[PDB]
Amino acid sequence: DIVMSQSPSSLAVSVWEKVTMSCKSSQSLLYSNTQKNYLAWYQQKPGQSPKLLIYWASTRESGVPDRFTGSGSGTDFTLTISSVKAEDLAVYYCQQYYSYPLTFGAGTKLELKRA
Amino acid sequence: DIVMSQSPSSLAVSVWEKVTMSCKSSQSLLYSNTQKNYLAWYQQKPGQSPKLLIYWASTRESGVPDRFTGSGSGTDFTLTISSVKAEDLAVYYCQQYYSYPLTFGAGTKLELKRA
Amino acid sequence: RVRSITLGNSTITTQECANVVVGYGVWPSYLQDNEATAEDQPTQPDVATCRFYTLDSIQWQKESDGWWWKFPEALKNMGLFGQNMEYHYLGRSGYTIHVQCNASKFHQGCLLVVCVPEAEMGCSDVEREVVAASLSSEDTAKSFSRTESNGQHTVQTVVYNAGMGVGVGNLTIFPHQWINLRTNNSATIVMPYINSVPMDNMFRHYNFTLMIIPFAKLEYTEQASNYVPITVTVAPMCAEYNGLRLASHQ
Amino acid sequence: RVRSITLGNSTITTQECANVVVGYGVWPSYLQDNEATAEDQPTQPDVATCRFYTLDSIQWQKESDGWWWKFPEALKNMGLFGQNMEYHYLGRSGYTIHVQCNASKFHQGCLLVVCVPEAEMGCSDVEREVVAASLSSEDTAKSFSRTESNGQHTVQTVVYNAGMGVGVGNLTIFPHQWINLRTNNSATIVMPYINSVPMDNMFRHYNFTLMIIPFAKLEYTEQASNYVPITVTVAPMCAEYNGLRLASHQ
Amino acid sequence: NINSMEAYRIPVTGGDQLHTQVFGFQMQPGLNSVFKRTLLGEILNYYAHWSGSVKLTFVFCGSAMATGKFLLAYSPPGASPPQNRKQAMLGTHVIWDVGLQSSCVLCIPWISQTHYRLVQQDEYTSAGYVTCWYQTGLIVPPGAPPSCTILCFASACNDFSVRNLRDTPFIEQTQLLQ
Amino acid sequence: NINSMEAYRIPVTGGDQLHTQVFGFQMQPGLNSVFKRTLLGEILNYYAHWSGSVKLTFVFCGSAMATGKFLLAYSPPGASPPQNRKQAMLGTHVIWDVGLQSSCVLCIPWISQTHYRLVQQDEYTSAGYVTCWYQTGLIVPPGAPPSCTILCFASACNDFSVRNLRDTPFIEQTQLLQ
Amino acid sequence: LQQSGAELARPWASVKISCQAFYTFNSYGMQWVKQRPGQGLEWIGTIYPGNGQTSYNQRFKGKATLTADKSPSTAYMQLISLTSEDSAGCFCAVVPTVDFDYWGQGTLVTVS
Amino acid sequence: QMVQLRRKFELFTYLRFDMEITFVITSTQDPGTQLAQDMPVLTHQIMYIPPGGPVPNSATDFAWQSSTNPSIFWTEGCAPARMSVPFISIGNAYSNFYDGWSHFTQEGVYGFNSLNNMGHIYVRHVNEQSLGVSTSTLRVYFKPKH
Amino acid sequence: YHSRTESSIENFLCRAACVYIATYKSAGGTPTERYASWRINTRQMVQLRRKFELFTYLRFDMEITFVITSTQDPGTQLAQDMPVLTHQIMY
Repeated sequence: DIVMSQSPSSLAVSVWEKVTMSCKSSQSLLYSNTQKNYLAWYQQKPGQSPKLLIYWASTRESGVPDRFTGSGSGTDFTLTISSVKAEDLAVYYCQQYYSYPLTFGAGTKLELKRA
Repeated sequence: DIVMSQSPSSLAVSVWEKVTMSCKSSQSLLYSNTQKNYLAWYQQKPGQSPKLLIYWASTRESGVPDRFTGSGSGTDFTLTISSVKAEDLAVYYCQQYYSYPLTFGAGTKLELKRA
Repeated sequence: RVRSITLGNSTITTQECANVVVGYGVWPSYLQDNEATAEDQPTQPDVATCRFYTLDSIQWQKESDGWWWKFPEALKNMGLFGQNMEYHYLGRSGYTIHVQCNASKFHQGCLLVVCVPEAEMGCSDVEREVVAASLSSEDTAKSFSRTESNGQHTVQTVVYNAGMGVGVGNLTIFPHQWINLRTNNSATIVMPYINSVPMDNMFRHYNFTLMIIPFAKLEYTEQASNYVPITVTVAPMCAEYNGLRLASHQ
Repeated sequence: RVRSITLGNSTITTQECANVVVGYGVWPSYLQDNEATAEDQPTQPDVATCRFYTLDSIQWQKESDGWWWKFPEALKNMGLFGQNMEYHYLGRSGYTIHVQCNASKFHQGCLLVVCVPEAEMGCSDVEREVVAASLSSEDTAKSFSRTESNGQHTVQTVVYNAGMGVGVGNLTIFPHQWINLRTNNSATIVMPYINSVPMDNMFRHYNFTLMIIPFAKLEYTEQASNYVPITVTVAPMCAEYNGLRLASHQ
Repeated sequence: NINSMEAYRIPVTGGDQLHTQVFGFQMQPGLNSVFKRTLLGEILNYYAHWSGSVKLTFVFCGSAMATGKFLLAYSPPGASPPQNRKQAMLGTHVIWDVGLQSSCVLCIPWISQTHYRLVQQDEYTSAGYVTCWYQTGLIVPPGAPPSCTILCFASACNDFSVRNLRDTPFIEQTQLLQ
Repeated sequence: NINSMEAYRIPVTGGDQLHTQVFGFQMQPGLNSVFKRTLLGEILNYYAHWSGSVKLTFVFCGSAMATGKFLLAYSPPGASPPQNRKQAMLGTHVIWDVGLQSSCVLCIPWISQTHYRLVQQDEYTSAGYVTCWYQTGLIVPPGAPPSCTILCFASACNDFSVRNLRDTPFIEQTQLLQ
Repeated sequence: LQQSGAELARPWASVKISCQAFYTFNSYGMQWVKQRPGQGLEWIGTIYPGNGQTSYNQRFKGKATLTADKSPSTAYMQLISLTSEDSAGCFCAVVPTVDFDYWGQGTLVTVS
Repeated sequence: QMVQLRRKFELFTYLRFDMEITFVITSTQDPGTQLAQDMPVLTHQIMYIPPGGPVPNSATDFAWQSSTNPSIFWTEGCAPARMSVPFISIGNAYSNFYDGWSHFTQEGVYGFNSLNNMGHIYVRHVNEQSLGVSTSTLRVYFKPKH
Repeated sequence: YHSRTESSIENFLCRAACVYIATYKSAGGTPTERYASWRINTRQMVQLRRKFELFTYLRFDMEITFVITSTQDPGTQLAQDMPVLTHQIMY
C-alpha cells in the first residue's frame, strides 16, 4: 500500500494570504518512461462533490485560477495558493495514480478566519 | 433498450391513506429458469442517496416496513403502501436487472399533502 | 527417486515414487467415434490446458473435521481452464488430483481422500432445499463439522454422515487413498469422466466431489508446529469441448 | 471461380481469382535457428490465431481523401491476437491484408493501397511532437485531409504529402496494389515481418502502415448510392512470441 | 493543382470536342517539371549523365460503361509538336480504344548523337514530345458520369544507365541543422 | 548488514506466515546491488555488452530434521513481480521441498530483442524478477531450532559472452599512488 | 463504502472519480449511476472484476472509462470533454448478480 | 545534421556499414601579445568514445586517459589521422526511421533513444603550451564502407 | 553462439595505458628537473593494478612507448632559432 500524507491537516487563514499545503508520498510517484508525476489534487467544497484541481501534478483544469498550481516532484509536493479568495474555504484531498489501491491523502481543511 | 414506465409520475396524499404506484416494463422481466422477476424498488429521500426497498421484486430488506411490499409479475408491477407515515414523502424509482443497459423508471414522487 | 514432473511450459512439481489410484480401472482418454451424439467435432485444447493447478493450502489442525471441493467448479478461476468453462457449451475432462502433506516424524494422523462421483448433498433443514452458495466455493474448501448444522438453506455438514446420509467409513467404496502420516505422505487419484451423457455443461453439473476427512485426529507435542499443510494439485486430462460462443453465464 | 477461403473454425470469406502482391518478394515464415538472439523457444500459437479479422467498413464518398491504419495496433481488440499482444513481451508476425470494394458498373474511381514499413509521421506543428492518440485509433481508420491541419500535437494530415513529407505518387515504391473500379475490384497484399531486430515488443513499435488513398475521385450519377464500401480483412501469418507474463501494459 | 491531388489527374471531359488536345509534354526525364520529381527523375538529378528508354503507362480511370478513342502520338527529338489530330496521325501514334483496354503502355526510344546525355543541360527541340488527341469523344449510357480521369506512370527500362554522380539540385539548405 | 556477514544469509523464520515472501530481486547481473559485486558482476562491469544465462543455486542451511516447502517463482522481462503466492504459482515456478533436496538449481533464460545487452544502461521492467514465497512453513521436531538460513550462489553458463571492454565503475581513484 | 470528495472542474477537460469497497472485488461488478435532479437515475456502466469485463451504456461510450485495479481495490470512472450537462451527482454501487443493493454518497460534479 | 547526406541515407529504411573517419587538422597562431614564437610541434589526441563510454566534461579530465576509449596521437606536418569503426549495434542494422517509442509504455520521444548510437569524437591538444595560443580547426570526413 | 575472444587474457591485459607523465627541463638550476625517471612497477596506477591483481602469477614481455612533446619556456633570453631536440631514453 502507498499512503499519502498531508500537512497541515487543516489551517485557518484570512483573506489575501498566500497559503500552501504539502502532500508527501511514501513512494516516489514518478516513473522514468515519461517523467510525469502521478498525483492528483482535489477540492471538495463544503457539502459538495469534489472537483479536479491539478492533474499530472503539473497542469491546470478549465475554470480554475492560478491560485491553484501543482508544484513538486518525486515524493514531496505542494499546491501554492497565491491570492486566496472567498471560494477556497473547503477540504482538499491529494491522490496518486501509481499504485493500484488508489488511496487519497489525509485531507487538508483550508479554514476561513473572519474578523 | 428496455424502458421502465411509472404511473403516476407523482401524487400527493395525506396521512393514513393506502397508496400504490405502478411500474410497467417494456419487456417481461421474468425468466423461466428460476421464475424470479428482475425488478428493484428504490426510495430516494428528499436530498438523500437512494436505498433499497424490494429486491427480486418480492422480498423486503431490513429496517423496512410492510408499507413497502413488492407485488406483480411478468411486465407489470406495483408497490403497495398500506399505512403511510411521515417518512414516505420522497421520490421512488423502479429498476430492472434483466437487460444490461440497467435503465431506471420514470420516478414517482410521492408528495405530502398537509392541512 | 525425487523425480520432477513438468506439465506444460509453466509447472514444476517435485515428488517421490509412490502409489497411484487409477479411477474405476480406466485411464482418461479422448472420445472415439461411436460414443458421442453432438453434431460437430471436439477440437480439444491439448496445447494449453494440461498443467498443474496447485490450489491454496489448508491447515490440518487438531480440531478439524474435513473438507470438500466440488468439481469442475474448483477450477472456475484457475487460468485458461476457467476460460474454457466460460467460452464453450459442453465439456468433458478427467483429472489427476494429487494430495500431499508436509508433516514431521513427530506428528501423527490419518486422512481419507475420496473422489465421490455424483455426491448429491442433503440440506441442513428438512422440507427445504440447498442453494448453490452453500454447496461449494469457487476455489476454497468447504468444512465439515463435528456437531449438527442448523441453517435454513445450508448443507448438513455433520462429519460422520458425509453430507450424503451414509456411513463415513463406507466412502471407501469410491476411488480413495489413505494418507497415514506414519508411513504415507502423499496421495494421487486419477479420475476419468463419469456421466450418463458423453458431454455435459460444466456450470450446472458437479461431476464429482473430492473429500478429505481425518479419521485419526492430529496429535503433536508442545515443540511442534500446530498444523500440517495439505496441498492439493489438480491437473486436467484429455479435456475436449463443443459449442464456441461468448461467456453467456458469469 | 468464386472460391471460398476458410481459415480456422470461425471464418469464411468469398472471393474470386485475382492477383496478389507478395511482400518484398518473400513469403512469411517461421524463425529458424541462426536468426534469433532470445534465450528461449518461440512456442507459436498456430492453433488459434490464424483467422480473418474483418474490420469495419469505411465509406468512400465523393469528397474523401484517404485513410491509414497503423499495425499491429489495428488488431489490439480483435480477439485472441489482441490477447497475445497483452500476455507476451516479444512478437513477430506477417499479415495478409485483403482489401475489396463493392461498387457497381456505373461508379468510377481509383484507389492506391500501400503497405509502408516504418511510416514515421511528422507533426502538424513544427518544433513540437505528436502524441500516440493522434497516430492511430485502435480499430478505426485515420483520415487524411485535403487542406492543411493546424493542431498542436496532431499529425500533418495533408493528403499529397502522405504524412511523411514525400510525394504521394512515389508511395508506389512500397508493396502496393491499384483498385481501379473499371477493371479491378479487390486487392490483397502479403506483408512479411520487417524489422532490424528478430522480435520486438508490439505495443511501442508500429511495424507498418496500411494507407488507402483515392487518386481518381469517386463519381456517380443521381440514381446511384453515394458511397462505395471498402472492406479490409487482415489475417496474421506465422505469429510467434516470447516472454509469458501478465498484461503489464493496458 | 500542385498544392492538391488535382496535379495527378488528366481531365477528359465528355461532350463535343473531337479535335482538341488532352495533354502534352516535353519528353526529358529529370529536367521537365512533369518528370523531375517522380522516382525516375529524382534519381536522374543525382547524376550528370543518363542514357536509356522511358516507359509511360496511361490508365483510364472511368466507368466500365464508358467508351472512346484517344490518339497517343510521339514526336522524334528533332521534330515540332503536332498542332492538330491530322498532323499527329501521320507521325508515330497508337490508337487507344478505352472500351477494349484500360492501360496503354507506351515505351519511348533512346535517340541521341552521343553515348550518354547531360541531365541539367537543356537542349530545346531535341528531346521529343508525347501528346494526346481526342479521336471520337467519350460515349456514356444514361447513368454513367460523362467526365473521367487518366493517370500516367513513368519508369525506366532495362537498358538504363547513369554516370558522373553529383549533388541533387532540389536540396538548397547548406548550414547544418541546429 | 552490509558491514557484517548478515548480508549473505536469507532469514527463513519458523512459525505461522504461510503467505508472505522470503526474498526477491531484479534479475540484472552487474547492475543490481545484489549482483554487481559477485564474481560474475565484477567481470561484467569491465565490459559494456553482455549476453548469456545466469544460474542461481539456493542452499538450505538448516538442520536435517527440518521440513518445509518454498515456491521459487521467476517472472519474464516484460512482466510485473508477483504480489502473493497465488500470482506466483500461475507464473513460472518450481516447488523446492527442503526435506528432499538441500539445493535448488534455478537457471534463468536469456531473453532480449537484440543480440547483446548493455550493462550500465538500466531498463526498468525489462530484466525479470526472481522471488520466493512460503508454501507450508518450516516444521521442526522438539529439539531442532525453528529459524534457519538460505544462501544463494550465482554464476554464468556456457553460452555467456561479453564485448566492448572499458574501465570498471567501482575504482574511482585517479591520481597515482604516492 | 466511500466516494470522492466534492471537486471543482473546468469544461472541455476530464474528471477522475474514486470509489472504495471494503468487500473483495470477486464474482460481482461495480455499478456507476449518474443522477439528474430534474429527471431520474441513469446507468453509465459496470466493470465486472470477477471475470474482469468492462462495459458502458451506448450513451456513455466514448465519454466514460471504467478501470478497477487489484491491490488498491478502488474503482475509478473518468469522464472527459465535460460540459454543464455533466454536472450531476455520480454514485458507485455493487452487484452480486443478486441485487443492485446500495450505493452510498458521491461528490457533486460541478463543471464551472 | 548534414541535409545533403541525410537525403541519400533516407532513401533506405535499414542500413548497415562500417565507418571511415578522417580528420583534417590545420592550426594557426593567434594574434595579440605574448606570442608563440618558437613553437615546437603540435600533437593532438582524437578520442572515440564507444557508445556508453566515459565522456570528457572538459580539458585535462580522466576520460582522456581512459583505456576504454580508443585514441589517436597525431603530430602535425604529416598525413591526416584515420580510424575505422565497425558496425556497433545490439540490433542487426541501423534504422533511418523508427515508427515507435523509446520506452515500452509508448512514453518519451518519438524515435530518438533508439539503438542507432555510433558514439562521440573528442579532440584536444596534448601540449601544455603556456605562452601563446594555437587555434586549430578540425574537419571530419565521414565515409561508410561495406 | 557468440565468440569469447574479447575476454581472453591477451585481449584483457594487453591494452596500452598511460602510466607515467613527467616533465624535464633543458637548462640548469637544481640537478633534478633536468631528467625524468620511472621505476617500472604496475602498482602506482590503480586502474591497471586491479586488472593485474585478478591473478597471482603473471609472465609477459613489455612494450613501452614514449610520447615526448616539448615547448619553449617564457622569459628573457629566448630559444629563437632552435635547431631540433634529440632525447636519450635509457633502460
